[PDB]
Amino acid sequence: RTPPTKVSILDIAGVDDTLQRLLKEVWFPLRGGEACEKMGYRYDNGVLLHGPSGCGKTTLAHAIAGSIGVAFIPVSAPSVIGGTSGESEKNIRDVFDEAIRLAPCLIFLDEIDAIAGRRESANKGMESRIVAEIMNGMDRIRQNTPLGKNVVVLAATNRPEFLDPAIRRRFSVEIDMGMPSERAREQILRSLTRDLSLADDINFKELAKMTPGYVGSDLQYVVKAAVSESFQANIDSLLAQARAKHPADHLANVSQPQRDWLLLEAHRDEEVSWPSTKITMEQFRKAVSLVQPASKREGFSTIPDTTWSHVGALEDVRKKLEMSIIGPIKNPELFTRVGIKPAAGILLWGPPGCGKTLVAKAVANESKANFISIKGPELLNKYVGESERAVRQLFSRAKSSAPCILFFDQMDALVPRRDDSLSDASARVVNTLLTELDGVGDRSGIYVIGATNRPDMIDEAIRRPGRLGTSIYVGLPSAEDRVKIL
Amino acid sequence: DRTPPTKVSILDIAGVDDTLQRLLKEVWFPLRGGEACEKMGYRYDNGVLLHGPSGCGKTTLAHAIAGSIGVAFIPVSAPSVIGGTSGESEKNIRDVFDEAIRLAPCLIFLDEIDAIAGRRESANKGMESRIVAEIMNGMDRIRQNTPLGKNVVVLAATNRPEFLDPAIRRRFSVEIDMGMPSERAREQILRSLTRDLSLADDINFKELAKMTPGYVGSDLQYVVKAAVSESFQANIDSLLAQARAKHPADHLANVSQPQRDWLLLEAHRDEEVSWPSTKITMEQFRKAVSLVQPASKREGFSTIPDTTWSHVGALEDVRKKLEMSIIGPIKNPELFTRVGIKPAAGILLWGPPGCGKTLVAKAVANESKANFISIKGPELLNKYVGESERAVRQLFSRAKSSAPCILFFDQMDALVPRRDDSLSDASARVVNTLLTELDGVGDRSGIYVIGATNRPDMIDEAIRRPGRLGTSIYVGLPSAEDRVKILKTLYRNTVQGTTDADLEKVALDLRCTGFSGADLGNLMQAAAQACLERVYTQRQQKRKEGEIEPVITMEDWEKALNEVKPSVKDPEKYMHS
Amino acid sequence: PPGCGKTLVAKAVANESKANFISIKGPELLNKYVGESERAVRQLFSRAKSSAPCILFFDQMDALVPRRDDSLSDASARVVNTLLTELDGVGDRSGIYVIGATNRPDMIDEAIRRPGRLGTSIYVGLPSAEDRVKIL
Amino acid sequence: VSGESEKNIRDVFDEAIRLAPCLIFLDEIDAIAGMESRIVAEIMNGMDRIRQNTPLGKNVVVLAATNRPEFLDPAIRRRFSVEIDMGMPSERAREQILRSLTRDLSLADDINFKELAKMTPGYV
Ligand SMILES: Nc1ncnc2c1ncn2[C@@H]1O[C@H](COP(=O)(O)OP(=O)(O)OP(=O)(O)O)[C@@H](O)[C@H]1O
Ligand SMILES: Nc1ncnc2c1ncn2[C@@H]1O[C@H](COP(=O)(O)OP(=O)(O)OP(=O)(O)O)[C@@H](O)[C@H]1O
Ligand SMILES: Nc1ncnc2c1ncn2[C@@H]1O[C@H](COP(=O)(O)OP(=O)(O)OP(=O)(O)O)[C@@H](O)[C@H]1O
Ligand SMILES: Nc1ncnc2c1ncn2[C@@H]1O[C@H](COP(=O)(O)OP(=O)(O)OP(=O)(O)O)[C@@H](O)[C@H]1O
Repeated sequence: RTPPTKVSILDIAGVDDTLQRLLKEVWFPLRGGEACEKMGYRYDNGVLLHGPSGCGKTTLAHAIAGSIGVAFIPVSAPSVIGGTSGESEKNIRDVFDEAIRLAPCLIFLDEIDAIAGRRESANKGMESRIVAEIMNGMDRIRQNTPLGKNVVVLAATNRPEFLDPAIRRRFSVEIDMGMPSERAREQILRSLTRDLSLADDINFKELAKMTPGYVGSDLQYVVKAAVSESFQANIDSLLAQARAKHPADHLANVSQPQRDWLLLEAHRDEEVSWPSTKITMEQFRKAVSLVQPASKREGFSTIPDTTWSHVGALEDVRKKLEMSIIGPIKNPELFTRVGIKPAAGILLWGPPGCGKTLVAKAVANESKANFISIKGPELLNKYVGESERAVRQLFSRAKSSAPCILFFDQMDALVPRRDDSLSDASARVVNTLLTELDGVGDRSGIYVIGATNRPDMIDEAIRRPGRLGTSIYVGLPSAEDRVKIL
Repeated sequence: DRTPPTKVSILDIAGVDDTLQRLLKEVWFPLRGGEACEKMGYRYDNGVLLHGPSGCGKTTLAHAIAGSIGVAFIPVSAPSVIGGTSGESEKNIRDVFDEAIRLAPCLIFLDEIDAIAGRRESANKGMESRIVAEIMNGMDRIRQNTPLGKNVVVLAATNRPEFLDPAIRRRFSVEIDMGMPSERAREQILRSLTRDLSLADDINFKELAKMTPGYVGSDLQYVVKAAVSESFQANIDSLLAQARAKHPADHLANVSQPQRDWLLLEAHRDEEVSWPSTKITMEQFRKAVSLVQPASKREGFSTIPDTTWSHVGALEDVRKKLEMSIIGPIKNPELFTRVGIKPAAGILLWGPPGCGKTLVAKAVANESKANFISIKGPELLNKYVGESERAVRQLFSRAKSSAPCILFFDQMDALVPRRDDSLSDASARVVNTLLTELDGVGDRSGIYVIGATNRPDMIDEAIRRPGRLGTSIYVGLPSAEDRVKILKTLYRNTVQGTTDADLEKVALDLRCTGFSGADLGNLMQAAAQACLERVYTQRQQKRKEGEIEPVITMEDWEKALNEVKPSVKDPEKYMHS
Repeated sequence: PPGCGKTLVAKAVANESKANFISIKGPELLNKYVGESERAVRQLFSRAKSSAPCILFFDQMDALVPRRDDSLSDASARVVNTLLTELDGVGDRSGIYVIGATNRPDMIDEAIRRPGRLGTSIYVGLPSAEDRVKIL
Repeated sequence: VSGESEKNIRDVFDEAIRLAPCLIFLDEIDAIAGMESRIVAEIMNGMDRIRQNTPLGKNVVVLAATNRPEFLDPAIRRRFSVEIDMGMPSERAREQILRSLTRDLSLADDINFKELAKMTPGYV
């Protein structure tokens, strides 16, 4: 038997355009059987969902299957591989025959990337005949369906690149469930905290405005952390009661948290009830800080703990940076209304010891946004392939976790002047950096801050506006500025 | 077994007129002219090989041909014969071949023959080799066991002829390439697909053919499926409205609109209603065409920039050249071909930074309304030795397939370095491959290459030789009067004292001599920043020490002009040598 | 001047000699293979010797042997030495003669220009007005 | 011809040297000299045994033909130092091989194979 699930649409939100298009594309073939029979047209389709991991594809498919209510066959990627050389080939055929026989139905091929990888990149025979068997059978439903009861093939992957373009041509309606936006994130938060005793003073808009780039799973983890924060007080009460019942002066002298664990063993079977309470907004503010976003791919250095109180004098540069980066980052609406794009950034220059690095670190700390630091020319790699892919991947993360502040320290070595043919590895990283800074492809939300001591060694194609071109002199403080800085 | 069914007819397939005509003298004749060969006394031991883009109808073509001919046929698929127990695969192959010989004459179709007859070197199993040799030996058994009156031809189809073992590929003497359908072929296949559909007479199939350059048969099948879905979308709305009105309380779920509609759909489920057989309008086809774009969605084409000519000021000469060289021929090829301007290989922009070569290229890509590919610097180089040039070859194959297309080699300095010195050696195989592939794309092919750079001295001088990108269009610093138009356009792209009569005064100031387009943009941004700074003073004095006004004042431009300097210093270094 | 009518000049000599005419389109023989890069050169001369008499055309001569002021690229050295050996082996009586074509004499390997090997440098002129009429 | 074909080649070679003089030819030797490595080892041992076991007055020559010299084993390449160049086929050769293609073909009397070869310079 292949019954539906119980994950009804109320658990999915923020994908209204995707949800409506999938409605128009999938609901009709599974409910227009009368319409198709009247038209006499063999209507079946293959819909494939691709995008960032955790956007909800595996749950969107389950919700759709539950809503439709027709027979639905969960078919995971590795549950189809058998022992003997040919058992899996017959297993795929059996799956498709079970689908076609019990029509109409919905087929979900979860993680199709693993079993339907590119044949040229996987020349071992077994997965080759697996891909060939899927290719052969997928047209069997198109040819041999009894008209009135068709079948739709649905699949979800976190990566479509390794998918065979041959099998990709079969799947017509490709839907890109991208990373949710602010309005989408607020709706997702509401949908997740639909059935929680949440406090009446909650502001979902305040949450959404401070969620730069989280994903549905990230918001799920936010809710989960908030739940535990709400019960921390009751855990403390239980700990106090356990301490009180068995004082023995002190059960241990090793430490307090370890003594807590040792005490919690002393009861185990002693069941206790946990009363609940409304989850406070401050608890949500704490939980979002405790949980780490999906952008934790070791590419965002910890924010420096240097506020403006750590820098003295430098009023002009501080005001200019407040106007240029701190301004738009804190009140984007005001700057957008005037018509100012996300600033390309600032290229600091001056003699060493003037504190430009400290000013940049202070700006990064004040922004209260995701920050990326690059310790000089660490991007360059021995292999030719990675030397540019590192920069492109860095900018991909920066765009995906917008807004973000980029701090390329010591432009001098990372991007030397390419006017004359000096070297080859650097001559390509400079070109890819120029292409990424203002070439084709939007980068709203990226601010590039560079510091160097040799302004006349960077390619003049970079000091141009649209890239970090607004250079700011930072030099020796005057006689009176020394009093303030000291 | 026995004979194929008539589930698919010749009418069901179209757009293969040349292929079908060539195949007529290759499969039909040595199945009905068996008496002709018997009197001729000539054995026909050859294999017809079908190859082309995926979904060109090879699987349907084989079934249609088999049904039309009517001779006994056994469908043989690559996974359909592989067995678990050892020797069962040879048993299957030999028994199928013996049945074919016994029931002569017959046709044999081997779908996805590449999936079996691949490469024996890449896999070490001793089970694929027995089959790759059994194909050969059974083929020879047909070569021997024929009475010269009942000859058997084997048909093989695949989407990757290269992946086949060349030893097997040698004896498939005739390889038939069902290439990408042309303009008339797409119109014919569209008619064949919409043979059984109710269509209003206002539909112009010429427009539909003209709007689908890079499409395959399966592509148009998906397009017509989308058209049918759009046709029934109206009844979908009617049913949704009726169901929503049926339910009480007006509003039931305040979660979201589409989710509420989904819930209401399951709320009744069995309340089916008659589905009107509405006619498909041409507007529905136009809508459906813009959605479904497969066979070219494999990350090969970037999103089209949303920059029209309204986003660029001045630059009338380069715009005229681009319109008359690239934009024009795509829109109306016949007029240009009559005057002797074939689809060019492309052009090569070059100039100091800040002029807007990238902006011009993006605008041309947007106005062309064709498939666009952007190569962001050296995205082709790979750590593996055999991938760096394979990327270039695959890119040009994709560009050739989806004609017309625009290839944008931004910052070619990283792709075609001046190799007068020993700057690089492992990238020589890249520039050589790029030159070979550029020479492989000829006139009337439909591929245009647009490249830009900041240093004309870094690009290899072999590029500028004709045939390759030899049409160099220079873009320099805009003149004093051009800055007026540039400022007007940029301010029109911002959103009140606009006061366009003072834009010339601002631009023509002696402090604004050597700025470029990006430099005027920076000056405008600085003026807006000065205005916003004044906003803080006004808000913190009139209100805090006693409103909101984003209107830019004239004095702000003068204030910002002092603190802004030209970006490029010596363009003479950039333009000559 | 660039490669406007060098193929015409080579083909006229081939036609008057009434021998075989084999041409290589510059940067085509050099592909991702390095072992077979010299093998292709060897095979071309082998077939030319088999089909003697023959004339061999190398347009865009820069694509094979630029100036080796810096003999760093090992594959380039492997190609140039093998090509020099094969062309030097058969230049007197075998009936095979190789034609070198390029745009500038000064971007070719120096070890070729000296006598014995391809040392005969000939300047091809631009078409005249009467030629220009036919070209139009 | 994985051990049984090697025994068959031993059967051929031992009788060839035993029944001397004799002519031995192995057609498409490349396709079985890439099991095949065992075939190459058998060929090496056989050529050595012909070198050492010949009566010195009645020997046998291992003759072979390959569609591509590069496919053969480099050791076989050095051992097979005797080469004969079958270059561009002659006009008479092309005409006669055309007639050797058309034995059982039902052809009219108008065929003149002489001119076809004369206008077939670049074919094999
Ligand atoms: N857009 C979303 N709206 C609501 N919940 C979401 C969303 N995306 C993810 N979730 C939550 O994430 C959990 C399941 O996510 P799941 O792993 O299925 O996502 P996915 O995008 O399909 O992942 P993958 O592509 O890696 O399979 C559930 O708790 C679900 O509520
Ligand atoms: N204006 C300033 N305010 C506060 N501290 C300062 C200032 N200028 C310098 N310092 C102090 O001196 C040091 C400056 O180090 P920093 O990394 O900022 O140098 P830099 O001039 O940017 O040079 P480098 O290019 O080597 O990074 C720090 O210890 C910092 O505390
Ligand atoms: N010329 C054509 N006439 C009619 N239908 C066509 C044509 N070309 C493609 N189609 C349609 O597109 C699909 C082609 O599927 P099919 O399996 O036959 O393709 P293929 O070229 O054999 O591909 P593959 O090599 O992946 O098997 C079918 O739905 C068929 O109706
Ligand atoms: N003539 C112009 N008209 C309008 N906007 C312009 C003009 N010139 C520059 N700009 C603006 O400044 C930006 C300059 O970036 P762009 O990449 O187009 O410059 P470029 O001079 O072609 O140099 P490069 O491509 O080498 O970076 C443009 O994207 C656009 O926003």
